[PDB]
Amino acid sequence: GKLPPGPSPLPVLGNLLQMDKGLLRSFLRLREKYGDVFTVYLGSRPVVVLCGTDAIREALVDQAEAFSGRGKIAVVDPIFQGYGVIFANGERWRALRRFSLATMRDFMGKRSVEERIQEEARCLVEELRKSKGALLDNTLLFHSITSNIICSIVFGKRFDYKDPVFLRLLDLFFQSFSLISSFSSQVFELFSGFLKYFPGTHRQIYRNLQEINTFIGQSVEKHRATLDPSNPRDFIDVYLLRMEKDKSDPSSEFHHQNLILTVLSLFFAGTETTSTTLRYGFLLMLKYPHVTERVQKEIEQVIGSHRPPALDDRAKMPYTDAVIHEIQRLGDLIPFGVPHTVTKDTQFRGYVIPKNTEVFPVLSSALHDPRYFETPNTFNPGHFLDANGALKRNEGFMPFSLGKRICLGEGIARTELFLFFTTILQNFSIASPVPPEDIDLTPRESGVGNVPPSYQIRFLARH
Ligand code: HEM
Ligand SMILES: OC[C@H]1O[C@H](O[C@H]2[C@H](O)[C@@H](O)[C@H](OCCCCCC3CCCCC3)O[C@@H]2CO)[C@H](O)[C@@H](O)[C@@H]1O
Ligand SMILES: CCOC(=O)C1=C(COCCN)NC(C)=C(C(=O)OC)[C@H]1c1ccccc1Cl
Ligand SMILES: CCOC(=O)C1=C(COCCN)NC(C)=C(C(=O)OC)[C@H]1c1ccccc1Cl
Repeated sequence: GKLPPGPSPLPVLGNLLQMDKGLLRSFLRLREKYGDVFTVYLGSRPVVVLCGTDAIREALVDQAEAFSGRGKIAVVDPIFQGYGVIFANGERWRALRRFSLATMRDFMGKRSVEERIQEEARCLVEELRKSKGALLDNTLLFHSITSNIICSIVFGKRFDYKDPVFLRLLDLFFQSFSLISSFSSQVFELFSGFLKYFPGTHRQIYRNLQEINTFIGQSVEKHRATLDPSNPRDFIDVYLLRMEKDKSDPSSEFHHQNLILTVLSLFFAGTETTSTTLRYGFLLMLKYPHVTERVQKEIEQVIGSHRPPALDDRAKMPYTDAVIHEIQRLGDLIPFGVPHTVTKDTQFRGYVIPKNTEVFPVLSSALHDPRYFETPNTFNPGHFLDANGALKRNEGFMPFSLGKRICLGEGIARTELFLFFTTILQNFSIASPVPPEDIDLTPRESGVGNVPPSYQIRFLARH
C-alpha cells in the first residue's frame, strides 16, 4: 500500500520464518526481488531497509532531518533510556551532539586528541617490545588502547596496560559486546516485552553496564570535589560547568543522569569498532606481506625511522592512506548500519513511512558496490589510488555512515587508525604461525558487528 514493498509477513513473527545463517544474505536476496528499498517485519514491527549507495544517500542526505531518528536497541535500553549521543532523540540529541562538538573539537585541557593518540602509540610500542616477539592475541591490547583514548578525553587520564582494576572493568565492558551480539540477545531484541521476566543475557548486560556506571559515577564526584572551573581537564569538567550554568533551566538536559550515560555512550561508540578495525587490518597485513612491505617503505620515505608518526604525515602517504580505507571497506564492521527511525511521516520514492518506523541503512551494500569498487570481495588498495598514485574517494566509501547521525568520532577514529598502524609498523614487522595463503578473512560472527576470526601474531622489533 504505502510502505515499501517486501515479503508477506506472518502475524507475530513477521518475516522471521523466511529469514536466516546470515541476515545480510537475506537482505541481499530480498533486494534481488524487491529492489533497493523494501519492508521487512522483524517481529511484529516493520523495518525499512535501504540497500545500495543511492537509496542510502537519498534517505540520509537528501531527506536528512526526516531520517535523523535513532532506533532503540532493547538489550541495552534499560541501562541507557535514550541518554547519550548514540541513543538520544530530538532536542536532547541535538544539544548533546552540539555540546560534544563544541567540546571534543577543543582539546580544555591544553593537550590535543592527536597528541594523546601519539602518546598511547608510544606506550603501545614499549609494551609490545616487552613481548620479545612471542606469539600473542592482540585483542586485549587493541581494546586497551582505544579505551585509553576515551579515558584520556573523558577522565583526563590513561591506564597502564596491566592495571588489574582497569582490566577487570575492561573485561566486563567488552564481554557486554560479545553478549549483545549473541543469539540470545537477538531473540531478546524481538521478544523483550516477554523475555524481560525470564533469566538471560540481558540480565548480565544490565549488571555489567551498571557496574561500569558505578565507576563512572564515582569519577564524576571526584572531578567535582577537585574541580578548577578556570582549568577544565576533560569532558566531565566541561560538562560539570555546563550543569551549573544551566542550573536555572529545567528544560535543560544537562544533568547528572545524562552525564553518566553519555560518558558510557562514548566508550560504547568509541572503542569496539575501532579496536576491531585494527585487529582486522593486522589480519590483512599478515595475509598480504607485500602490502605491509609497501606501507613500511612509505613510512621510511616520508617519516623515517626515528621521529614518531604525526597526522600531517598522512596527506603525504597516499598508499598507507589507501590501505586504511580498504581495511575499513573490506572489513565492513557495521554491515547493516546502526538502526535509524523517521522523525515524522515521510515521503520517499512514492512510499510513505510513518513516523518512528525503523530504518536500516545497509552500509555493506555501499562498501561492496561494483559501481565504486572494481573488485569488491578482494583486498585491493588500488580501490583508493588514481593513475598518478594519489588518493581518491568516491561515494561508495561510507563506513562511518552519512547525514545528521554520521559518526561523531570519525576524525578521531581515522587518527587512531593512522597513528596506531604506522607507529606499530614503523617499529615492528609481523609474523604468524599460519602462512598467508591459509589465512581466512571470513567473519567468525557476521552479525551487527562482523567479527574477524581470532589469530596469533608476533611483533618483531625492527633494526
Ligand atoms: C573505526 C571506527 C568507527 C567507526 C567505523 C564508526 C562508525 C560509526 C557509525 C556507522 C555510526 C552510526 C551512524 C548512524 O547512525 O548512521 C557511528 C556512530 C557514532 N560514532 Fe562512530 N565509529 C567509529 C569510531 C568512533 C569513535 C572513535 C568515536 C568517538 C568516540 C565514535 C563515536 C560515535 C558516536 C558518538 C556515534 C553516534 C552518533 C549519533 O547518533 O549522533 N565512533 N560510528
Ligand atoms: O584505593 C583507590 C583505588 O582506586 C584507584 O583507581 C581508580 C581510578 O582513579 C579511577 O579513574 C577508575 O575509575 C575508572 C572509572 C570508569 C572506568 C571506565 C572504563 C574502563 C575500561 C573500558 C570501559 C570502562 O577506577 C579506579 C578504582 O575505582 C585504583 O583503581 C586502585 O589501584 C585503588 O585501590
Ligand atoms: C534477526 C534479528 O535481527 C534483527 O532483527 C535486529 C534488530 C531487530 O529489532 C527490530 C525492531 N523493530 N534489532 C537489533 C538491535 C539487531 C541487533 O543484533 O543489535 C543487538 C538486529 C540484528 C539482530 C541479530 C542479528 C542481526 C541483526 Cl541486524
Ligand atoms: C546502537 C548502539 O549500539 C552501538 O552503539 C554499537 C556500536 C557503537 O560503536 C560503533 C561505532 N561508532 N558499536 C558496536 C560494535 C555495536 C555492537 O553491537 O557490537 C557488538 C553497536 C551496535 C551497532 C549496530 C547495531 C546495534 C548495536 Cl548494539
